[PDB]
Amino acid sequence: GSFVEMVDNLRGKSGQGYYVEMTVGSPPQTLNILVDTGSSNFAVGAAPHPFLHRYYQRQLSSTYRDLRKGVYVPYTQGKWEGELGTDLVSIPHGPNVTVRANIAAITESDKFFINGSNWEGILGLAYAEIARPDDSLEPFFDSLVKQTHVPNLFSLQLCGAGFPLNQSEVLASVGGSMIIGGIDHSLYTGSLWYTPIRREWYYEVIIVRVEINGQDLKMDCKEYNYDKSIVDSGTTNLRLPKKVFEAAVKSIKAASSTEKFPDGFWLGEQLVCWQAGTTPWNIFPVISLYLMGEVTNQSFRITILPQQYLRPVEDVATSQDDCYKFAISQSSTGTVMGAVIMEGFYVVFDRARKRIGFAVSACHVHDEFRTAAVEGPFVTLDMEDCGYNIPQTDESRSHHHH
Ligand SMILES: CN1C(=O)[C@]2(CC(C)(C)Oc3ccc(-c4cccc(C#N)c4)cc32)N=C1N
Ligand code: NI
Repeated sequence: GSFVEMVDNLRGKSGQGYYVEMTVGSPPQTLNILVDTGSSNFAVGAAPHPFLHRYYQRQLSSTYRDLRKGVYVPYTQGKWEGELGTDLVSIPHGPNVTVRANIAAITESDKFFINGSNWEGILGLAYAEIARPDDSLEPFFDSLVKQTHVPNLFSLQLCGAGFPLNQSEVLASVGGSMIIGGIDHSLYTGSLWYTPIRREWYYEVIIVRVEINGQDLKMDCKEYNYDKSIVDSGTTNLRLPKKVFEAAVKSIKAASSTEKFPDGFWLGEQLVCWQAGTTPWNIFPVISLYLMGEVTNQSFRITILPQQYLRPVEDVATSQDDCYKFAISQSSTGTVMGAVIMEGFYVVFDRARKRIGFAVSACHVHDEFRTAAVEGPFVTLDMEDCGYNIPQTDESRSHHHH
């Protein structure tokens, strides 16, 4: 249970995702690649772009093969598109292996790359079902497992930033670990609790109960998972379905009511500040998500602090103060357990056993009074079904699955 070579192999800027160094081609071309458990394509910049210092140069790789097939991926924000191919891929601070993987060479994009994020591509770690153009394009991790003896599991320790902050002109640097093929016991303390992967597409899970400062939201538990709940390293925020979001904000507002913040703050569109080191953490409540256990009628809770859901942003004009962004936001596409959740925990994506593990992270930000927690079991006599069944479209139904 020791993977020293892979510890601290993640970097990034606060709110701009976590990336790992990868190489593509022969000889190896190094790129920084966003670690994304919310998608399933390995897609890299492969042409000049204003926000790229470098890109994958297929012509420089003796081992590159063109698959003679394009790929077009639109999404809420924008789109990326390009050409499918294969090449040799490695993770220098990962397992000592080289695999031939599918690579989408991004030739055109809109609102995909971010000025200053320092990443040039994305590593989709989710399952084939949500790969583009379709589920026949083998995702990277599937290729890695099939071609090597690497166990079918990876784990993520995402470590958040906190004041004092080093720089005023740039966003705070973040670090973390992606342990490929194993669990590193130095990265967590206490018990490691597992929730089932409901279905292998996204890393979909089931939330059975939500509490804000020990107070049950008392909603039909299907609301918590409408229309899905997923664990997504490629989302910064904790994102909650509309109804759940409104209930949560109401509760957090009430607990923090000694402070009257502008509406902009609760919408995540405006910072709030206190004098250096005087942030009244104790007025903000803890948030507990109870996740379905491996055992029928059991659940466990993961509990996060305001240190997780209030993101530090050092203002150039207000460098004397500690300023924060509210990082819980509304969703119309289900619960997203993003960096806000993951930064409290060491998270084990146990694909082999169709389960996700949570333990208290050795690097989570806390204070002397409260800690992020993973606690269980909680037993519920005749526990309800909290899963939502997404209405089946004719187009989806018409697909064959040979
Ligand atoms: C929600 N989500 C996405 O929209 C997506 C979809 C896709 C097509 C792979 O493209 C991107 C590109 C950048 C980011 C991005 C940009 C800035 C910060 C962070 C983070 N954390 C992530 C996220 C994504 N992947 C996920 N999981
Ligand atoms: Ni058929």
